[PDB]
Amino acid sequence: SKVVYVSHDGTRRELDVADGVSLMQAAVSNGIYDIVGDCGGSASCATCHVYVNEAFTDKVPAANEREIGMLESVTAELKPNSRLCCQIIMTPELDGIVVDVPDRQW
Amino acid sequence: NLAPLPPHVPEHLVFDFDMYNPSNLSAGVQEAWAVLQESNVPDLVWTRCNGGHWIATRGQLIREAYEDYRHFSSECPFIPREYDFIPTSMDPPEQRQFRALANQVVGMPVVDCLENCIQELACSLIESLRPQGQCNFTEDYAEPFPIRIFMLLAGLPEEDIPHLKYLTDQMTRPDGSMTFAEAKEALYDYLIPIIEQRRQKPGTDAISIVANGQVNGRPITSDEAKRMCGLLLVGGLDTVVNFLSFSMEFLAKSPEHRQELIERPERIPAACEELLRRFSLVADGRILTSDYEFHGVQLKKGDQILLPQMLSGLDERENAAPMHVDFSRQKVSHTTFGHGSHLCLGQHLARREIIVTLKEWLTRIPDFSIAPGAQIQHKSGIVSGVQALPLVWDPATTKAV
Ligand code: HEM
Ligand code: FES
Repeated sequence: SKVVYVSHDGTRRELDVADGVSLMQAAVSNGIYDIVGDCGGSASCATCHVYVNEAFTDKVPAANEREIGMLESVTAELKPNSRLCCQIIMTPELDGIVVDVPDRQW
Repeated sequence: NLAPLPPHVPEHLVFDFDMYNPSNLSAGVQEAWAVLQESNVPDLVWTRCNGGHWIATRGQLIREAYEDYRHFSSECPFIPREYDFIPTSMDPPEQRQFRALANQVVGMPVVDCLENCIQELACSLIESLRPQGQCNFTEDYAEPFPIRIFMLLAGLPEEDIPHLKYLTDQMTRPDGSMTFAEAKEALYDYLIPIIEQRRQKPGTDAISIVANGQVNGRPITSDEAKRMCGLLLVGGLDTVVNFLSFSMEFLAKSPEHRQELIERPERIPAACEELLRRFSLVADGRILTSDYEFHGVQLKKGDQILLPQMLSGLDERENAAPMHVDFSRQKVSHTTFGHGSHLCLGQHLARREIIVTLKEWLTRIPDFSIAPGAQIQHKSGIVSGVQALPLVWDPATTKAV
């Protein structure tokens, strides 16, 4: 299954991600450095911040309470489509998801 | 020696585990620790050893506690109460500032960047050892490898290794000459001048990146930089040393697991993840910031809790047959790097170190075993480990690449 990451500067990358792997884990394993994934993915750090594409929001399982809390601490502009992408888990349904990466994580 | 049972602690919760001298240690560190996970033993116990402290014994509780620094603070991470660094004793938010910095130097872009130096370093270590038929792995490889990486990262001269090897052992494992604070002070006295140098004449090595970095809105202080670099050196040298040794200890006793990785190098990354779970070796913890109830148990302000990282993976609820190593295991579940905001900064680097050591070792010395007549001595503690690992092989079975 496919995930597209677009950078703040317009750079595009695509990965083929196994079902059940986090968008963070895929990005951190594959040279997409504008996703940091500092805490390794228990939603404890806020360095895996992405803006999910508006054509996919309504297909990604909702943010839980821990995520929402940690979402308050993002450093780039928080948008309604902001998510912590260590909490977005690859599935059949997510084929072709586009996520935009903000210009900062630290 | 056992501290008097404080009045708020129920008696049926009493289980006197000594984390520095557990009962069945000649059976192996992990088995000795697995005693906290017999069916009869509860989730949360109070040991009277080491001045009295709680222990979490299941992965589920170890994770919640690590996810919860407002109740369980890192201000006092070590047991017993009686060591700077930065950022070990810090919580969020201040801790994020130093994490940011450490990530400029051991972060995944740096780790991806270094793969090839790392392999080259592994290869010459192994190549000097191959012809000899024998080595003490922990001293001849597990220590020089991560130390040589640190020297490359901080752009330190190769002639300095012996000196840091010494200062480092006196901290990690006192050979008994020097006090720990003394060893710490002497590490600081080597770093101080270099950090002054790299501030006034900055390079592109790890120390210049740290020493010229920003914390909060302003330049790091020499002293903050010093405290961080010592953690960068210490935290990655001792865990790595002991962990590589447990790994090689296992493979030395396990021809078929060796065979699998030799005949099929693709599985090595999955192998390394399995070895991380099975030979998990860290058990630090937290202090309670307030009185708080937690899984049927009332905990008092100032109480310390051991949250043994090593145990989660070994917990039969998290992994079927926890004491079996199986490189194929469907979901390798563990917290060998910790969990929550403090999750090892060196996690990316640690993995390459392991994967590279395995890859390069097995393609050169596929057959080796423990030296005849040795039995390996283990130590337990914050970082459990292996005293020495004497290995032998037939040079005739080895190969150069
Ligand atoms: C087998 C290898 C390793 C293991 C098992 C391991 C384990 C751990 C664990 C469990 C923690 C967190 C402790 C806590 O939550 O309080 C930690 C922290 C840390 N590790 Fe490692 N580690 C390893 C390798 C490394 C390496 C290669 C480095 C690089 C120098 C390193 C640097 C650090 C640092 C600087 C911290 C403090 C992080 C913090 O508290 O924010 N570690 N390590
Ligand atoms: S990786 Fe830390 S919150 Fe997502």
